[PDB]
Amino acid sequence: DPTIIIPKRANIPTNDLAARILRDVKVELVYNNSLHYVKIRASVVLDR
Amino acid sequence: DPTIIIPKRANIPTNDLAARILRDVKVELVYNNSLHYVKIRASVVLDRPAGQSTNAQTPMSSSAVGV
Repeated sequence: DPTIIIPKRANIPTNDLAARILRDVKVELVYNNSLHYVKIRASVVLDR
Repeated sequence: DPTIIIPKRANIPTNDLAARILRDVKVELVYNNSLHYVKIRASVVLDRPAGQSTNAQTPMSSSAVGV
């Protein structure tokens, strides 16, 4: 599942507040991979 | 407090008794003054003022060295 995290006012350095900038927001994603190759393997064993 | 002073018969000149007039009654008062002008010194803080002094003693009202 995607996740999102935001910093609270108690962590923003006073330098940013003077410049009015919010940084360090983070997001997470996972990509859906396609298929490119397939390799079968088998063995015809006979009962005894 | 307002004061009122009245003289004494022994302190009145003989001339005034003939004229039948009293003098030298004195009164004092204090007036109360209204307000006409006012001044203000506002201030504005922009971001996170620095931490204040941690002193927790009663402020001494005078310097020890005066002699």
